[PDB]
Amino acid sequence: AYTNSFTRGVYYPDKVFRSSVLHSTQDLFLPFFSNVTWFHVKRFDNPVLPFNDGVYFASIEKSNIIRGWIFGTTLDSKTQSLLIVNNATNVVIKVCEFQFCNDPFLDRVYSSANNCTFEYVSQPFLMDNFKNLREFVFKNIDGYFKIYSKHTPIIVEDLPQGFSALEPLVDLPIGINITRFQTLLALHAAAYYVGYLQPRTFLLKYNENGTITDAVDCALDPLSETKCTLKSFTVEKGIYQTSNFRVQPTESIVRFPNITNLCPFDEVFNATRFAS
Amino acid sequence: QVQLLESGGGLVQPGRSLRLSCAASGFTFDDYAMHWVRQAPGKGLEWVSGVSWNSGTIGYADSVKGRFTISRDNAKNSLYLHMRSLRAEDTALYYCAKAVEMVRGLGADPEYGMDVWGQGTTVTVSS
Amino acid sequence: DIVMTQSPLSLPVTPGEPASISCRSSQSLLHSNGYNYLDWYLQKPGQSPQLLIYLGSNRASGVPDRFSGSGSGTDFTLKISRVEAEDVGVYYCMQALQTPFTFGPGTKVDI
Amino acid sequence: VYAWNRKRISNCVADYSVLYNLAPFFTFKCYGVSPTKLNDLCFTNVYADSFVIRGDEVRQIAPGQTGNIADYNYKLPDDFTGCVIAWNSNKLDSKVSGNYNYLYRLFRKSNLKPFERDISTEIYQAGNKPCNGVAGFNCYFPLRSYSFRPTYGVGHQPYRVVVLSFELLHAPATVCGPKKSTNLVKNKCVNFNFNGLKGTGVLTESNKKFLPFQQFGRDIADTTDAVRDPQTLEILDITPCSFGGVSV
Amino acid sequence: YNYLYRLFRKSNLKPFERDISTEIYQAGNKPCNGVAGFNCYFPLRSYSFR
Ligand SMILES: *[C@@H]1O[C@H](CO)[C@@H](O[C@@H]2O[C@H](CO)[C@@H](O)[C@H](O)[C@H]2NC(C)=O)[C@H](O)[C@H]1NC(C)=O
Ligand SMILES: *[C@@H]1O[C@H](CO)[C@@H](O)[C@H](O)[C@H]1NC(C)=O
Ligand SMILES: *[C@@H]1O[C@H](CO)[C@@H](O)[C@H](O)[C@H]1NC(C)=O
Repeated sequence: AYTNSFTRGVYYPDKVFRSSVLHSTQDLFLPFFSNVTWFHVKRFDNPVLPFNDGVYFASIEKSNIIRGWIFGTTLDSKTQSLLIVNNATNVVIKVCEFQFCNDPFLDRVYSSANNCTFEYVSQPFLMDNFKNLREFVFKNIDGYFKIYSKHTPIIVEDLPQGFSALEPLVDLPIGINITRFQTLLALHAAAYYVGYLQPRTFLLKYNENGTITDAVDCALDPLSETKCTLKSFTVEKGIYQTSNFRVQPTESIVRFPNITNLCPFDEVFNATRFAS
Repeated sequence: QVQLLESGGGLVQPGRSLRLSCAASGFTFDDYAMHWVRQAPGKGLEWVSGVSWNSGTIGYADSVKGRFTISRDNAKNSLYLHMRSLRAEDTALYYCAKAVEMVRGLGADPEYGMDVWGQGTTVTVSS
Repeated sequence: DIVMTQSPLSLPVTPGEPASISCRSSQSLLHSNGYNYLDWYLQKPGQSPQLLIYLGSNRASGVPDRFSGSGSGTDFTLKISRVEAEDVGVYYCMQALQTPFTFGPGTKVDI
Repeated sequence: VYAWNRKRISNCVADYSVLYNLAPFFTFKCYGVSPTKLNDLCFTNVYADSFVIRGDEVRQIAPGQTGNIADYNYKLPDDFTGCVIAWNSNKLDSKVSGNYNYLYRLFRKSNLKPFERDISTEIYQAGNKPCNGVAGFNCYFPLRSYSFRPTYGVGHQPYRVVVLSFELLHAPATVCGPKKSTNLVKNKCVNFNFNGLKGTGVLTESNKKFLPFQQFGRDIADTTDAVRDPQTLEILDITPCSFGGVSV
Repeated sequence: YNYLYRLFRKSNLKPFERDISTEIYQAGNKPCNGVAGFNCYFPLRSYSFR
């Protein structure tokens, strides 16, 4: 289905601390008020969704059913790929070739170790009576791989009306060609969401502690364009100038007068007799 | 699950060569000392040869020394056992076993603890 | 080039009683670390053998706590606190100090 | 040497100084870089090749060399950009009956490619009759065994060789040198370098709340104001050592 | 081998400065006392121009 991502998907673009200032960054973000793909689970769904640029994965999960993610473009041992899982109190991010099955499950069934190339171990990313929100921004840039995270309580299904930044949980410089991702979980009433990040220019309001407290998009609506032009949140009454209305070209034209001279190649190639 | 598959059995005349192959799947190949142990028909076990984590052999049986040649390949997770000077007294099963202690996990490096065993082949010799 | 022996050669055990098997070597297996390198293995008839005890007395993983290993120097003992109907087969002791390794002649336990 | 092992090394800082601080590694022939210089240098991957050879065949582990080792066992490319480490080991690698755990390829139809490994034991058909896998006239086993003995000659005494190759090619560096954290001088004006962040000014003690993942601190005109101490997770303000316009 | 070169020195050179002294090199925490050995490198090595 479709839902509304009102104001969600704001991650710290830089490890640079600030205070009480506003910083008009311009990076790959998830635009405000976007129709995001909604799923939920006898009935289920598990396609192979394309990892176009960046996915604001959200999971209003009652009790930690989602079990990792799988990324890549082929996922059949032909191309180097990766697997991220969430063990009871640990996680593993490996980079191997893999061969999967239609219904891998536990009480798994796939080639976990094949032509491997990278491994990772850490604490359980999915910490743990509320359907705790588990936002994760998955993105790759310049041959690096970035993830973000957040863990907030949820009372009782649609995204809340609130703003929460996302710390950079873990970085990992893998740098492989990726196109399509697939989520992983186990059933034996949980929703997983997939947005799509797009190049965009944002305003962010760092608080007195370097923590983000509010954000404004430049390209959303005229008033937001003013806000992003004055570099301020409140806008005093007036008439401001923000940008330049410009029309774009439509098609392509090439011109040249009628051509009359053709090189006499036939007389050489189709000659009746060649010289010695 | 950890898997140890061996292949290469078959009837061969005395005075020939063979090459058994053992394939491992389900663990990091370079942190376990592999072993080759024979099993004669209706008798006890007998150690044949082994190899450390760094592809360094650790000697062969006293009565077989001179013909057998072991080799390892961590890239393919593949262990091989070239066999020379085949004689009638070399007919027996052959398991490929693995060590238990991971290297550098605690004095010296471990070589003991043959815990996991694949189903051996049935190499035989006759004329 | 070390030769080991076991005793008794073959002993009948009945389910519900302890049993004791001794493995003897020629050279003491005490290393500089002070650890014994003898290991106990059970090769059940018709099935691939299994590990029972490694490093003298350190219990192997996944086996019940009904087995006990003792001894040092040149004499080691394996005691099954309680025996049952799934404790029949052949037992061996294998050296792990001086290459090449060796396996004893084997004790045959039955009902 | 014919079945040389290769340990890929990554995700780790290599203290090269440790092995450089050991006489037994007498033979430390490197080519293309300086050991001391690379201890402040980074690479994407490192490969550690180890094998044991005789006493005098250490020269064969070098670019543009020839011989049984260089042509059939372990060939280095002409454009070698790494180091060679070799030492004598008569105690462990040798034996009183002679060691048989060692083999060197003696016959092969064609010289190796750089860093090629060959473990196939197929009779070297030198004549024109097929060998069918049994040694004989013009049919030789590819490998032969070194008779390493305690009383053997130095040129024949065992020798362990470790070859390090460095390839930082289009890959996020995973191996750098452990440049020791140098001293920190506070309240006296200095020139500083903090994890690739190298300005000039006086270091001081800070009190500004810093979020743990945050590293730097920027003021209005993107000036590096606060810097996390790399070892201890504390904060050092950078306000230029006290100044104020001089008028006479 | 009429031509040789230096590769280890405590500190780099100065513009238009020709370092010439034949002083043993100490690459380790321990001195050399003018005797060849570990961390004892003669300052000059020779090229094999072939
Ligand atoms: C010129 O000679 C001076 C005097 O020795 C050198 O100054 C010393 O350099 C060494 C390192 O080579 C340091 O350990 C000393 O602390 C320096 N101070 C002294 C003793 O004067 C100077 O380095 C030499 N010139 C060059 C270019 O190296
Ligand atoms: C910084 O965190 C402290 C924690 O007590 C909080 O009181 C303060 O409001 C935060 N920053 C702001 C909003 O000034
Ligand atoms: C090393 O860094 C740790 C913090 O990561 C610190 O606690 C310790 O004192 C440091 N030791 C030194 C100075 O090497």
